Amino acid sequence: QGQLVQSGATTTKPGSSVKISCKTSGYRFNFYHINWIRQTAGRGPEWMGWISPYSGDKNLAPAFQDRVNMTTDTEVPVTSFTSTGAAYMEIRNLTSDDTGTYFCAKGLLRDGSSTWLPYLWGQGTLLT
Amino acid sequence: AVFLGFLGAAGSTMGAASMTLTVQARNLLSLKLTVWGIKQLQARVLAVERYLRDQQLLGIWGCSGKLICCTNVPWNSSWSNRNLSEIWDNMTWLQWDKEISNYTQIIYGLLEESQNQQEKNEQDLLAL
Amino acid sequence: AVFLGFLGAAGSTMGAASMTLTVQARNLLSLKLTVWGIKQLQARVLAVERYLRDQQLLGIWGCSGKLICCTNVPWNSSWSNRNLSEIWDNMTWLQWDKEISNYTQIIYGLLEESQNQQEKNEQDLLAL
Amino acid sequence: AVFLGFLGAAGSTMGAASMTLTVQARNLLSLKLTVWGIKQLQARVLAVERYLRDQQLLGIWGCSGKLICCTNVPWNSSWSNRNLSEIWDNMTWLQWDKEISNYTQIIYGLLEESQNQQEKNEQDLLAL
Amino acid sequence: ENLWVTVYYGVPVWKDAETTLFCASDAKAKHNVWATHACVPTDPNPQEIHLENVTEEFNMWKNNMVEQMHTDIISLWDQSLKPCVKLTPLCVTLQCTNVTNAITDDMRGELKNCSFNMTTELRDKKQKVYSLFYRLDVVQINNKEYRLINCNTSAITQACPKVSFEPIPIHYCAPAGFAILKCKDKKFNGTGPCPSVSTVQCTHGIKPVVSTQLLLNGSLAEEEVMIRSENITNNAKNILVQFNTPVQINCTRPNNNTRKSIRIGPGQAFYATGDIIGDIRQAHCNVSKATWNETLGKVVKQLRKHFGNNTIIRFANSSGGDLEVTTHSFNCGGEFFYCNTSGLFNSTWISNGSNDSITLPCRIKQIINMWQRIGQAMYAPPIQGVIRCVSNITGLILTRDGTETFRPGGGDMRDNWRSELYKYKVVKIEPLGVAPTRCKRR
Amino acid sequence: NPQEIHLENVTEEFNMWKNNMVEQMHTDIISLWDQSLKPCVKLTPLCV
Ligand SMILES: *[C@@H]1O[C@H](CO)[C@@H](O[C@@H]2O[C@H](CO)[C@@H](O[C@@H]3O[C@H](CO[C@H]4O[C@H](CO)[C@@H](O)[C@H](O[C@H]5O[C@H](CO)[C@@H](O)[C@H](O)[C@@H]5O)[C@@H]4O)[C@@H](O)[C@H](O[C@H]4O[C@H](CO)[C@@H](O)[C@H](O)[C@@H]4O)[C@@H]3O)[C@H](O)[C@H]2NC(C)=O)[C@H](O)[C@H]1NC(C)=O
Ligand SMILES: *[C@@H]1O[C@H](CO)[C@@H](O[C@@H]2O[C@H](CO)[C@@H](O[C@@H]3O[C@H](CO[C@H]4O[C@H](CO)[C@@H](O)[C@H](O[C@H]5O[C@H](CO)[C@@H](O)[C@H](O)[C@@H]5O)[C@@H]4O)[C@@H](O)[C@H](O[C@H]4O[C@H](CO)[C@@H](O)[C@H](O)[C@@H]4O)[C@@H]3O)[C@H](O)[C@H]2NC(C)=O)[C@H](O)[C@H]1NC(C)=O
Ligand SMILES: *[C@@H]1O[C@H](CO)[C@@H](O[C@@H]2O[C@H](CO)[C@@H](O[C@@H]3O[C@H](CO[C@H]4O[C@H](CO)[C@@H](O)[C@H](O[C@H]5O[C@H](CO)[C@@H](O)[C@H](O)[C@@H]5O)[C@@H]4O)[C@@H](O)[C@H](O[C@H]4O[C@H](CO)[C@@H](O)[C@H](O)[C@@H]4O)[C@@H]3O)[C@H](O)[C@H]2NC(C)=O)[C@H](O)[C@H]1NC(C)=O
Ligand SMILES: COc1cnc(-c2csc(CN(C)CCCN(C)C)n2)c2[nH]cc(C(=O)C(=O)N3CCC([C@@H](C#N)c4ccccc4)CC3)c12
Ligand SMILES: *[C@@H]1O[C@H](CO)[C@@H](O[C@@H]2O[C@H](CO)[C@@H](O[C@@H]3O[C@H](CO)[C@@H](O)[C@H](O)[C@@H]3O)[C@H](O)[C@H]2NC(C)=O)[C@H](O)[C@H]1NC(C)=O
Ligand SMILES: *[C@@H]1O[C@H](CO)[C@@H](O[C@@H]2O[C@H](CO)[C@@H](O[C@@H]3O[C@H](CO)[C@@H](O)[C@H](O)[C@@H]3O)[C@H](O)[C@H]2NC(C)=O)[C@H](O)[C@H]1NC(C)=O
Ligand SMILES: *[C@@H]1O[C@H](CO)[C@@H](O[C@@H]2O[C@H](CO)[C@@H](O)[C@H](O)[C@H]2NC(C)=O)[C@H](O)[C@H]1NC(C)=O
Ligand SMILES: *[C@@H]1O[C@H](CO)[C@@H](O[C@@H]2O[C@H](CO)[C@@H](O)[C@H](O)[C@H]2NC(C)=O)[C@H](O)[C@H]1NC(C)=O
Ligand SMILES: *[C@@H]1O[C@H](CO)[C@@H](O[C@@H]2O[C@H](CO)[C@@H](O)[C@H](O)[C@H]2NC(C)=O)[C@H](O)[C@H]1NC(C)=O
Ligand SMILES: *[C@@H]1O[C@H](CO)[C@@H](O[C@@H]2O[C@H](CO)[C@@H](O)[C@H](O)[C@H]2NC(C)=O)[C@H](O)[C@H]1NC(C)=O
Ligand SMILES: *[C@@H]1O[C@H](CO)[C@@H](O)[C@H](O)[C@H]1NC(C)=O
Ligand SMILES: *[C@@H]1O[C@H](CO)[C@@H](O)[C@H](O)[C@H]1NC(C)=O
Ligand SMILES: *[C@@H]1O[C@H](CO)[C@@H](O)[C@H](O)[C@H]1NC(C)=O
Ligand SMILES: *[C@@H]1O[C@H](CO)[C@@H](O)[C@H](O)[C@H]1NC(C)=O
Ligand SMILES: *[C@@H]1O[C@H](CO)[C@@H](O)[C@H](O)[C@H]1NC(C)=O
Ligand SMILES: *[C@@H]1O[C@H](CO)[C@@H](O)[C@H](O)[C@H]1NC(C)=O
Ligand SMILES: *[C@@H]1O[C@H](CO)[C@@H](O)[C@H](O)[C@H]1NC(C)=O
Ligand SMILES: *[C@@H]1O[C@H](CO)[C@@H](O)[C@H](O)[C@H]1NC(C)=O
Ligand SMILES: *[C@@H]1O[C@H](CO)[C@@H](O)[C@H](O)[C@H]1NC(C)=O
Ligand SMILES: *[C@@H]1O[C@H](CO)[C@@H](O)[C@H](O)[C@H]1NC(C)=O
Ligand SMILES: *[C@@H]1O[C@H](CO)[C@@H](O)[C@H](O)[C@H]1NC(C)=O
Ligand SMILES: *[C@@H]1O[C@H](CO)[C@@H](O)[C@H](O)[C@H]1NC(C)=O
Ligand SMILES: *[C@@H]1O[C@H](CO)[C@@H](O)[C@H](O)[C@H]1NC(C)=O
Repeated sequence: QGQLVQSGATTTKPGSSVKISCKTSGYRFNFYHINWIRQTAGRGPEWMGWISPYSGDKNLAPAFQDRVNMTTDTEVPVTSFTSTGAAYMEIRNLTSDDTGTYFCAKGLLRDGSSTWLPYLWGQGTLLT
Repeated sequence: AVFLGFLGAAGSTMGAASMTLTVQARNLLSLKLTVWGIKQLQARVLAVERYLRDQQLLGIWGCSGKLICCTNVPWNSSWSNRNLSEIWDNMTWLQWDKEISNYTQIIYGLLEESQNQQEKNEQDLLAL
Repeated sequence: AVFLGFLGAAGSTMGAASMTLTVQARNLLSLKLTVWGIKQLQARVLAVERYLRDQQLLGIWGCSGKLICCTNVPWNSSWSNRNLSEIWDNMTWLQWDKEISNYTQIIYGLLEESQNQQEKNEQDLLAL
Repeated sequence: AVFLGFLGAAGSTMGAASMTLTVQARNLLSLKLTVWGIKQLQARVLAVERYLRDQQLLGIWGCSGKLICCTNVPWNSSWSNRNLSEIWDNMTWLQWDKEISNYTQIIYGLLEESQNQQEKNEQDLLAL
Repeated sequence: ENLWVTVYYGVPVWKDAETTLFCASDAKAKHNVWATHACVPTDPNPQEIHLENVTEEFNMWKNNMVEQMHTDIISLWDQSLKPCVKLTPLCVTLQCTNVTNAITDDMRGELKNCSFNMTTELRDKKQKVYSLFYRLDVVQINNKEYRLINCNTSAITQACPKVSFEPIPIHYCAPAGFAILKCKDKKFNGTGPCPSVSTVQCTHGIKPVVSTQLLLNGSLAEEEVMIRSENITNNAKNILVQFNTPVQINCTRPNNNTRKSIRIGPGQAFYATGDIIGDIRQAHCNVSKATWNETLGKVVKQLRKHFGNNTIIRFANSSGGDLEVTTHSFNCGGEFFYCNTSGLFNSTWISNGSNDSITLPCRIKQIINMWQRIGQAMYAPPIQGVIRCVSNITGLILTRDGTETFRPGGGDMRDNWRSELYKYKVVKIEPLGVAPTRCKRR
Repeated sequence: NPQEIHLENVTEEFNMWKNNMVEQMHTDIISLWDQSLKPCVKLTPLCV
């Protein structure tokens, strides 16, 4: 199973800095990375970056090297293998050219060569 | 290296914990009749009984003194249709036993007769 | 198929009962000090003792974890001059033990040193 | 021949006593709660415990049912710089244990992981 | 694709189970009732292995370690009182007067100077001896005639005075093939999924202290002051609070008593209370009014989380019951104190001293009855000298009534062991694991 | 057939004054007496 409910689809104007929320369920939030993916209209879909809800280690694309702040809070144990988490996304020098639908997707596996791969996605949020 | 200790890889992936089997293997076995003396004697006879029941099953499968023995019983996908990468690089041994628990008795018989017939075949091959 | 149960082939021919060995193998092993509690504790320590005496002899013969192991001790016809067809397709394991009972201690020594010398030969062969 | 009896070669050279291992191997294992009854029950549970602790170590080394098993752990000369002829044709097993006593715990770990890794290598070789 | 069953021996998977837990203790050598000399010595390196990524379910209110310790402690007492003197001849008509009048009104009668005829080493010759008995251990007949309190209900057995009632920390251990799981969550409730888990072979040192209302010499919380009840919304489920700061208590029986051996027969010797050297004073306990007021406020704050920031909670004294449950009953140096606690639970707190302490008037019993079965009781032999013990109060045992009111109690002995065994859980190892891979024999 | 096996070339250290068999027999004999005198008559009326 697993769900990733995302925040609201409100809009702002250039120069601001919005926060995107992604709430997880039905799976251990600490066992998989959380990826942030952007599907702009004037560009192909771009991978922004993933962060580790377990180690706190983050890794993003150099196109978002010093413009994006990725943070996650600790999980809440529901059962032995179920917890609830949250992931946050921010932008710095923000304009209106970054308009599009934003998604959050958890990692694929816990080990191997396709660990962080965006496997389970959210419903997306429309922006400015 | 790592050395997580006894049951240290209980939250690790099945492929990771499958490399620290000697850790759990050696801790499976190591007179006045007072209230504490009767208590300790029960702890002693119980440990040897539980240890030898597992060594008995390990014997009627042709796995004596083996931490990892391979069998000839093919994997009926009705037990678990999961792939190898989503098992050894994903699940933990705890939750794996949770979903394979129904069929653990079915498998224990297939391994029992596959060894009885194999030793009957080996005697026929050495009869010449 | 058949599956005669525990000791179900006790009246069957030696060759027939020699195919249902796992049936008898798995049933060889599976605190308040009251008159029933002392009784049950004795039943527990006795079962593990009898089980391990047979596993000990099975070990000093090079037959660990084997239901059917072949040895190098030739059959002295003074033990039983009967042929194979009049043993496996005729006698039962009960009456066989009845006529081989005198020489069961003689055989238990020949298998014991044949294994001690074999492991001494195997070490000499792996010394190069 | 000779047959010195149980522990008969305790004063013999290590190479001589290494040929009478079955003698000591078979003597390692062969309810009213009175002062004698409690005494005898303790003698019974103690014997099976001591016997199975040695069989456990013999198992996590890949030496199940072996009187003489060869390993892959090389002899660190810091344990004993003595040569083979001045060990097997000179020392006794008693005085040998007296000078190897410090490093007996170091060796017991090297044999434990050499078997854990060997069975991991054997599974990889039979995966094709 | 080509997948076969592969057996693994030694897989880290466990199931919940109930098993017999043996005791471990530390080297100290007289002998205590808890027979801590009969336990296996504890390792000077108590190994704890942290179970990373593991989240386990706990339930202290179904835990079996508290049910096993509850019966072990009772068995340890039955075993120790087995070879001691049966004081059946003490059930005889007692001629009692007050000892040394002119103290403070109803206080001369709190302890009596009782004389009675007693058997000797010869069965045909009697002796007229006397002994000092407390008022709580005698009842009238209706004249100054008295009898021991227990004679119409229970036989009596005095403790072998060489045994020590001093609690010694006990380490419960799991047999080989089993494991003890510790919930290392600093703000753990007692039930539910515990995120941080570690495994241990033996539990920490657990002193088998049997107190009432106030939990003495126990383990402390690391954060806040937790509150544990299975159904907190149910008023009939005892609340087990646990402080993070120890509020010290100082108890004493200042009377300098004397023990007079009286031979009631061949080998049998009943130890009577000879007289009192010096002043006949009152046994009591001190607790710093400042620290008790501060620590009583922390309980109020944590009680607001279950009843609202706006509600008002009130502390009242015990609402009745047996003597052991209406008072802070416990054991201090051998004598069994029974401390009135009205001065500790007499406070109402709104929605939102500093020098002296509050003293606790304690009475003393000698014929203490059994907490489980009826028809059995123990005679605590008199302790010579002055008794004064210093101990920590680490928790309480409160009770709601359904704006809010909380009174203490708790005659159940296993509630004491829940306060120390809440973070532990027994599991059995199942080292057999079958799983698929592309490996095949031969 | 009380089997005795001679340990040729073996020289062992003994110490009867630290031997535990004498400490174990000392308590076994006492336990054998405590056990046997357990069900017998208590002559307490004889103290007259
Ligand atoms: C408990 O549970 C958690 C969560 O499930 C487990 O954490 C996960 O562990 C697995 C395996 O250990 C991880 O998979 C690996 O991922 C790395 C990617 O990280 C690398 O890249 C980072 C960014 O580029 C880099 O910063 C790292 O470098 C160091 O920095 C971090 C800083 O925090 C430090 O923590 C690291 O340890 C590094 O020292 C890092 O290099 C990837 O490289 C791995 O691939 C290699 O290994 C696999 C086999 O594992 C092999 O097949 C490949 O070919 C390659 O060689 C591997 O994919 C995963 O990222 C972790 N986090 C998750 C899943 O969120 C934890 O292990 C569990 N512990 C226990 C005890 O159970
Ligand atoms: C208890 O003890 C009794 C008596 O000792 C055992 O009974 C004997 O069992 C053995 C082996 O099972 C039998 O030997 C076999 O004999 C058959 C001959 O029978 C065939 O021919 C019949 C007439 O032509 C025919 O009617 C049969 O067909 C069915 O009908 C009967 C009706 O009763 C039915 O009962 C049968 O079961 C059939 O379903 C039958 O086909 C012979 O065919 C066998 O040879 C084959 O098998 C051997 C190996 O066993 C193999 O080597 C050959 O190459 C060939 O493939 C075999 O010789 C014997 O006849 C039985 N009766 C006796 C000895 O009197 C009984 O088994 C014991 N049971 C237990 C649990 O111990
Ligand atoms: C207890 O401890 C003692 C002392 O350590 C041990 O005694 C020693 O035993 C070893 C091995 O058994 C001996 O080594 C052998 O030495 C012989 C040399 O003796 C031969 O030559 C003699 C003179 O020429 C001759 O008299 C002997 O013939 C008989 O006569 C004597 C009379 O007493 C009789 O006792 C003998 O038994 C003979 O029956 C004898 O032939 C040598 O021949 C040996 O070499 C052969 O064997 C080795 C393998 O062992 C092999 O590698 C060679 O190639 C060759 O085939 C061997 O070197 C030693 O001499 C003994 N004495 C010492 C060391 O002082 C005793 O064994 C220990 N017993 C136990 C139970 O522990
Ligand atoms: C005192 O309690 C006892 C008194 N007397 C016997 C007894 C007599 S004879 C016999 C043997 N008899 C023949 C076999 C069984 C009977 N059969 C004939 C059926 N056993 C007891 N045995 C177990 C006892 C307890 O554990 C117990 O209840 N405590 C003990 C600890 C405290 C305690 C502390 N600190 C405390 C007490 C008062 C206030 C505050 C704290 C609470 C109560 C126990
Ligand atoms: C409890 O009551 C008993 C009486 O039943 C007290 O015992 C008696 O106490 C008196 C007063 O001390 C004793 O008399 C004294 O005798 C000595 C010795 O001759 C004499 O020098 C004194 O002047 C005085 O007369 C009496 O002997 C004694 N009797 C017995 C049998 O002990 C007891 O003291 C009381 N105890 C307490 C604690 O109140
Ligand atoms: C809580 O724990 C403390 C500390 O373990 C206990 O204090 C101990 O109390 C006993 C008796 O009350 C003391 O033994 C006494 O020692 C004095 C001085 O040597 C001696 O004169 C007495 O005859 C008796 O042996 C013990 O020393 C003392 N320990 C410490 C460290 O102060 C306290 O009793 C416990 N309270 C409860 C309710 O369990
Ligand atoms: C044994 O005697 C005592 C002493 O009278 C009894 O305890 C009293 O019980 C009555 C109720 O019937 C109470 O009102 C008194 O307060 C009790 N006296 C006390 C506590 O000192 C006891 O009930 C008697 N037991 C039996 C079985 O008859
Ligand atoms: C009363 O509480 C104090 C404070 O926790 C205890 O003192 C600590 O005891 C532990 C256990 O040995 C030590 O690790 C700490 O270092 C001690 N701290 C201080 C400041 O002393 C004290 O032992 C408790 N008393 C009793 C009788 O339990
Ligand atoms: C309690 O009373 C006893 C006597 O009943 C006191 O014991 C005396 O102690 C002094 C100490 O200086 C000794 O010199 C005496 O020899 C002791 N007398 C006896 C009869 O033992 C004891 O000191 C008193 N305890 C207290 C705290 O005052
Ligand atoms: C209980 O008694 C103890 C000791 O009898 C008191 O602790 C002493 O406090 C004074 C404070 O002036 C210190 O100087 C001493 O060193 C302390 N003694 C010990 C052994 O720690 C404690 O204050 C008393 N508490 C109450 C509430 O009466
Ligand atoms: C991300 O936001 C948090 C908010 O507290 C801040 O502490 C942190 O420094 C930010 N990250 C970076 C890289 O500035
Ligand atoms: C799997 O098992 C079921 C019964 O459990 C059996 O009917 C089926 O034939 C099996 N299939 C395979 C492929 O083993
Ligand atoms: C195992 O059997 C139970 C029986 O109620 C069933 O609920 C559960 O789904 C089964 N699990 C699997 C994996 O078949
Ligand atoms: C058979 O055993 C006897 C002694 O039991 C022996 O004398 C004889 O040589 C042996 N024969 C064969 C062929 O093994
Ligand atoms: C076994 O020995 C007994 C001893 O009296 C003898 O009667 C019997 O015939 C012997 N059996 C065999 C098969 O040698
Ligand atoms: C021998 O062991 C020591 C430590 O006990 C180690 O430092 C050394 O490298 C080892 N040498 C060899 C040749 O194994
Ligand atoms: C073993 O260690 C002890 C420690 O004191 C030392 O005295 C002794 O020489 C050591 N023996 C060897 C063979 O290293
Ligand atoms: C004990 O003193 C009280 C209070 O003065 C008195 O009521 C009672 O009668 C006295 N008892 C005896 C036996 O003197
Ligand atoms: C002891 O018995 C006598 C009868 O001989 C009686 O007069 C006396 O009052 C009794 N003593 C007590 C203390 O009851
Ligand atoms: C105890 O705390 C857990 C923590 O999640 C909670 O789920 C549970 O409802 C609490 N129970 C009570 C009785 O407070
Ligand atoms: C707790 O008690 C209340 C009433 O006292 C009841 O309504 C509720 O169902 C109880 N909770 C549980 C879990 O039984
Ligand atoms: C509780 O306090 C009231 C107030 O005077 C008192 O009457 C009552 O006896 C007290 N109860 C207990 C058990 O101390
Ligand atoms: C407890 O003390 C209060 C006053 O301190 C008093 O009113 C009450 O009666 C006492 N309770 C008992 C049972 O003595």
